[PDB]
Amino acid sequence: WIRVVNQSDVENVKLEIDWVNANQAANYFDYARILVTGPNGQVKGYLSL
Amino acid sequence: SVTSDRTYYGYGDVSVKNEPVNVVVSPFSFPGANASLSSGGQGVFKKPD
Ligand SMILES: [Ca+2]
Repeated sequence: WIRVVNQSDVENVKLEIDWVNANQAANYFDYARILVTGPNGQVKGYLSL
Repeated sequence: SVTSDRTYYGYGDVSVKNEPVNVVVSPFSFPGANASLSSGGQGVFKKPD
């Protein structure tokens, strides 16, 4: 889904993922939990309403 | 008759031409080639000469 491509110089990145229309999908969904699967099987992210 | 004005002379010269030092410069282009610098990046660059 989301691919990160970095230069040969960059070795540390800290990303902030934000769900902006979560107030909209609240009118449609009862529970929504997004799990962001990291590089090699790690799971580093969790997003909910 | 002749009342010799007893005054003989000796002389010399000194030649100061150059300044002590020559600062030969080879400027650096630090991102260089076959390497890369990114915004917010951290590291070290070195030019030996
Ligand atoms: Ca670096």
